[PDB]
Amino acid sequence: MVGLIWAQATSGVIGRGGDIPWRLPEDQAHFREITMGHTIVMGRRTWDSLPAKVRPLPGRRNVVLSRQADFMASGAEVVGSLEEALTSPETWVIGGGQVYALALPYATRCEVTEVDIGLPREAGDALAPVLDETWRGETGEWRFSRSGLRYRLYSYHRS
Ligand SMILES: NC(=O)c1ccc[n+]([C@@H]2O[C@H](COP(=O)([O-])OP(=O)(O)OC[C@H]3O[C@@H](n4cnc5c(N)ncnc54)[C@H](OP(=O)(O)O)[C@@H]3O)[C@@H](O)[C@H]2O)c1
Ligand SMILES: O=C(O)c1cccc(CN2CCCCC2)c1
Ligand SMILES: [Co+2]
Ligand SMILES: [Co+2]
Repeated sequence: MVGLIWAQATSGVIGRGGDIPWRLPEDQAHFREITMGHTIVMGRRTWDSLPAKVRPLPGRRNVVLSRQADFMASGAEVVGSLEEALTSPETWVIGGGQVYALALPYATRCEVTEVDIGLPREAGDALAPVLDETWRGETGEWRFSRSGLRYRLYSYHRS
């Protein structure tokens, strides 16, 4: 089971300036519950985006993808191809835009949070992958976050 997990604005934006341009604490709790115990795979920019206090993410096998042969990630395995990163019964690809694009052909599930903010796509933004017809989705109810934002969860699958 290779899965992808991300949160996006309706427009598809997931990242900007090395950060996520919103906060949604219920989504972090959801992210932790889905990924905990498993292997997590991330691009080097996403690893750099985690504050040192939170990296590696606890209780998970952290794997970082870089083309730098000598890249060091204290607390994580570093691999040179996505295919080398995928492990064991369950791996979650946790970002960012480049690594989601690379991992989608190997993915069976996507767990997606849609954040209802009118955040327009800007040049240089990291974007979520677009899911074609092979994906089947189940739509959750809209909810309101402690942060003030409206959001809903999608669970996508394919066989
Ligand atoms: N759910 C979310 O909303 C969410 C989740 C995670 C991240 N983000 C955001 O996403 C943004 C970062 O996404 P990104 O797309 O800019 O960078 P990224 O995908 O996180 O990492 C990009 C890096 O991965 C490595 N890489 C890419 N293709 C590779 C390949 N084929 N083989 C080996 N290594 C490869 C390179 O690292 P080297 O340059 O070291 O070779 C490349 O610079 C940030 O803003 C972050 O906050 C959002
Ligand atoms: O699971 C956790 O414990 C945790 C800790 C810090 C942040 C997050 C949310 N995500 C994680 C991967 C993309 C960047 C932001 C989760
Ligand atoms: Co699990
Ligand atoms: Co299945």
